[PDB]
Amino acid sequence: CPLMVKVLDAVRGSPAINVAVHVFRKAADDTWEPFASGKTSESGELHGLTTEEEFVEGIYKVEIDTKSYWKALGISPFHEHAEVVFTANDSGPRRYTIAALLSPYSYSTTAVVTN
Amino acid sequence: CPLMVKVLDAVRGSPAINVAVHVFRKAADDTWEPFASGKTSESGELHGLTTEEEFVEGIYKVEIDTKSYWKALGISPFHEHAEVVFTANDSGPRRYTIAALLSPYSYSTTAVVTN
Amino acid sequence: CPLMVKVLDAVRGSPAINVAVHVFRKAADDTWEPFASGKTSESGELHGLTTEEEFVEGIYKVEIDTKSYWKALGISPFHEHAEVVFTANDSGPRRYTIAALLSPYSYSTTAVVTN
Amino acid sequence: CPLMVKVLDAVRGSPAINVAVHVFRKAADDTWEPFASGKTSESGELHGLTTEEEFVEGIYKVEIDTKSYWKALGISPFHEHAEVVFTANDSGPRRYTIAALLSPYSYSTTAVVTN
Repeated sequence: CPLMVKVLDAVRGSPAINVAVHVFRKAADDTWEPFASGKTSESGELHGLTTEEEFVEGIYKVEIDTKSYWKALGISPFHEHAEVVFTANDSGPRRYTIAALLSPYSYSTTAVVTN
Repeated sequence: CPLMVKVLDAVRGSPAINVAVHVFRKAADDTWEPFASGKTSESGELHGLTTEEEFVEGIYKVEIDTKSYWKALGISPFHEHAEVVFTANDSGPRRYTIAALLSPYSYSTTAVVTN
Repeated sequence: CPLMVKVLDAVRGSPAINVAVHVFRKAADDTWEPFASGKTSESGELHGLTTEEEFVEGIYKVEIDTKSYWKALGISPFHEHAEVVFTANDSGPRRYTIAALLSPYSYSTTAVVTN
Repeated sequence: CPLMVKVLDAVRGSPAINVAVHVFRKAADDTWEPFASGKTSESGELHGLTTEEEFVEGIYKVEIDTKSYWKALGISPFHEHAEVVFTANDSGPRRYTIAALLSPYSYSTTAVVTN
């Protein structure tokens, strides 16, 4: 599992459950091609997005659908999504965890890169 | 200015100077139409992006492009490119400050909304 | 002011107003000796804590006490109390801005050091 | 394991390895009593600090010795430590993870509280 997303909720002090995540890959013509998607589990984690074979070198965009998440919990948030763009596997294959910490008017996204 | 953007370097503890900022507004036909752009000043702030007249209700995107900033200072590499997407002015005109805190493998962003 | 403290509410996207701030300086005999204190203004900032004359080299601690702020507005509960410890002026006098971003189960702090 | 600490390094995009952590508990006389300590492992995690029996209701302080960490890696950081104070188990026993994200001039500490 070379690409994983983990989401925490700073209001509840909990994993962020059932948050939708959409991943895109930049195509040769500089448009965004859909690459993978899913929703976080009870642990706030989303596994199984891709395989080592398909997760080739490139520029990737991870979008975390935070607005829908907060609204469902009764909170009006600021952002539509949390988003981060990064280049992956340009020094060879690595495992990436995108760790997101969410508040209604703020977030952080961190890439934890191993192997 | 109803929209201000501030960029900070979390490695050096400094304003990030001469960082390119691009703002977009979402059209019907879900395409991001260019809205404003500029570069951060000595204080890491970018003022005068727009006016109250033109900054109407909508979904906006702020992209922080750091390449020229880190090349010039000679510093490493912020692999995480920030894109901050939000609805503005849906409850009336407000003053928005969008702050971005940059690290090589992370960024944080906060919105302060006044008035 | 060579030391400024700024407090933001990450749930509301607002300055945290009337937050009590206590600053200490570390003595020989590892005891924190009181140095300065005040409450944040409308802008969430606290200016005039000290002067360049008195703000000499040392280890300082900034404690952000939020109890009165959240009781008055009636808001939930920031269970994480912030304590920010740092050496100041060891490379000559600088201007320090200590920012704290508060959530119920998290906080973030950043230092911007100029001159 | 009711109290765990996990530390990430935003410069390296990695777990923060061999970071010292000191935990204190507020005594009846309002002084800080040493409670537990240890160092993070290769995963950036520190387990085994305490037991459910000994981790009673109270006010706890977690200190993460970040200065020593950064200096060892060749980076001059701003803070002496990252520190967070919180009340634990006042609604009954819970499991706490203190998730810390570190940059040289900024950090965040989040309490993830389960059970």
